[PDB]
Formats: sequence, structure tokens, C-alpha cells
Amino acid sequence: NLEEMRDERLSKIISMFQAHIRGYLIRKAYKKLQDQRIGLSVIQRNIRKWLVLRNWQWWKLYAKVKPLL
Amino acid sequence: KLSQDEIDDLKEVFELFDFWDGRDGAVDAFKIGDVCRCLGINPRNEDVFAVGGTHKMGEKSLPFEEFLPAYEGLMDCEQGTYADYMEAFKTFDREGQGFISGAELRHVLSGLGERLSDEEVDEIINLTDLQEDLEGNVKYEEFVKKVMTGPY
Amino acid sequence: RLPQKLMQEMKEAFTMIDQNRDGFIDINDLKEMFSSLGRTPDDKELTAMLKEAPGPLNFTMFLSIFSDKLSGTDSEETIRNAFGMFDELDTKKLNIEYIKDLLENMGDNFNKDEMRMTFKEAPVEGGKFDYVRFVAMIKGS
Ligand SMILES: [Ca+2]
Ligand SMILES: [Mg+2]
Repeated sequence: NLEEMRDERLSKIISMFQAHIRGYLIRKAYKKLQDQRIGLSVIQRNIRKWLVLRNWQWWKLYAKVKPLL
Repeated sequence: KLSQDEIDDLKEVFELFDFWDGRDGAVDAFKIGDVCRCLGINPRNEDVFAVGGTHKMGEKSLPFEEFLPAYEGLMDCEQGTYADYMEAFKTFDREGQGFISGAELRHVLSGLGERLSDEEVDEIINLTDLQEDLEGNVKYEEFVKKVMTGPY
Repeated sequence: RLPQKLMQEMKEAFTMIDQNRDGFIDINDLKEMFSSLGRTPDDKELTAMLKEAPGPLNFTMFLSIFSDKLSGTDSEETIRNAFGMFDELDTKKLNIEYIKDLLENMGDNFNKDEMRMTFKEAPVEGGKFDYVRFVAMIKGS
């Protein structure tokens, strides 16, 4: 039984090390995950504004006027 | 036990992950492990399963209140020490000089324990800037330290 | 909400449309502005535009009309960099399957109708969503 215990502990230690790698990978990606969250909010909100406002005559005017300042 | 400082961090992360699976006040049980990883703990897959983690997206979803206790349950998971890691790698070091071949390194990482994908392996070796030498050997002690100390 | 640079823009827009330098936009200002830009709408369309204001169209009224509709909008640049966020190699494109996925299954999900109207006229070629061109389209009709 001392040989089975040894194989199990070695195998657990490796798993813990892989746990450490998994940890590292996620933490590495965190900051980009946050920025992307903002990015995707920008994209969904703006598309949604467009869909509402694109047949509204005031907006059609406003947009032709905006490039002139 | 849990510092309010800590409960705050958990909320921040929880909301990020909530957003990322469809804002609705719940995180997929499959992403349980990753939330906790973001919070700075290193659970084995078997740990996150024991607290309620699922094998695939879409089976179960957790609101924050069901999630908090999952987090508390993993928070005390066993975490490897450097000494443990060196002992483990030493069993593959053929002459005890501190080198292991890159192919062996890949065998232990994707062929043993909770096997990591080829993609995951290539990435940690990339991020840690671990190079092999002309005969394909790497110093496992550098790699172990780089992984342990983290991306920053 | 709502940011200063946007308030400054609405004010500049109000000012140009107000050809009289009235402090009010009236139907003459509108006919004047429209005719400076292209086809001028009939007096019915113009008065209908003006009736959306429950009073004389001064600047605070102009604000009432545009504030809610513009409050969450961002500059072309902000939106292109939002797309850039998912374009690591800066190809200026996105895989059509990728952007559809983000929009529909993550964040504040798009329902089936929002997806339909989004991609009806989107510039997509060879599986590639042209997000720069797409941004131009949602900023300028
Ligand atoms: Ca969610
Ligand atoms: Mg006037």
C-alpha cells in the first residue's frame, strides 16, 4: 500500500501544478475580458440606438449636419 | 471568515462572468472554476466538481447567493507548494541536474494528472517564455517559479 | 450621462440649424437647412417634425427631443476600437460567426429581430464582417 500511496500523491501534485497553470491562464486573460465587456457594451448599445433612430427624420437631419460640425 | 474586501472582489468578478454568458444575474455552473481562478485561488477540476461544477455549458446556472458558498468551499482547497512541485518533477529528472526534456515536460502536462490541452500547454510555455536548449532540455525550476509567481 | 462633448455637439447642431440666430428653430430654419443639404421635405413633413416638440423649438426643447435617443451613443472612433477589442491582429475584420455569437449569446443578448435588422445590410464578404464600414453606416443615414 505504500507504493499506491506514492503514485497517488505524485499524481495529485501534478494535478495541483496543472491547477496552478489553469489559474495563471485565466488571470492572464482577465484584463482583456474586462475591456471586451466594455467593448461589447459599446457595440450592442450603439447598434440598438441606430435601429431605433435610423428612420427618424430628426436623426437623418442631425447626421447630415454633424460632419459640418 | 470572508473579508468584506473579498466579498466585493467576488461580486465584481461574478458580474463580469454573468455578463459573459448573457446578463441575467446568473453564472453558468461550468464557469465556477474560472470565477474562482480570477479571484486568485487554484482549484483542481475535482475540487470545483465537488462544490457543484458541471462538465459542460448549459446544465445549471447560479445566482450570486448559490455561488458564494461554492466559492467558500473551494477557498480552502489544497494548493501545491514549490517543494511539492520540485519533488514531482525530480521523479522525471534522469540525472538530477535540474533539466527535463521538453517532450517529457509535455508528457507530464498533457499526459498525467488533470491533462491540459496542447493549446493550454503551448500557451503557458509561451507566456512564461520557457525555452529549451540545443538538446531540447528545459530547467523545470524556472518554469515552476514563473507559473507560481503569476502573469504579474 | 450625458457627456459634455455630446452636449457641445447638440448645441453646435442646434446653432447651425437655427439659421435665423433666433434662438429658435422654426419651419424656415428647417427649409433652409434641408435645402442646403439636398432634397427638401414638403411642408407637411417639416411641421410634423416641429410638432414633436410640445412647444417653441428653443435649445432646451431641442435637448428634450434628442437627449434620450443620443444619451448612450459613442463616437465612430470609440465604436471602432470596441470592435478592435475582438480583432487582435488588427485585420479590420471579424469572422461573421464570431460577431454574431458575441451579439446574440453574450452581454445584453440580441433577440432574433435585432439580429435580423442588424445583418440585413451589414457589409460581409467571404465570412468577414467589415466593422469599419459597418460603423460608418450606423453613424450616417
Ligand atoms: Ca448570465
Ligand atoms: Mg431661427
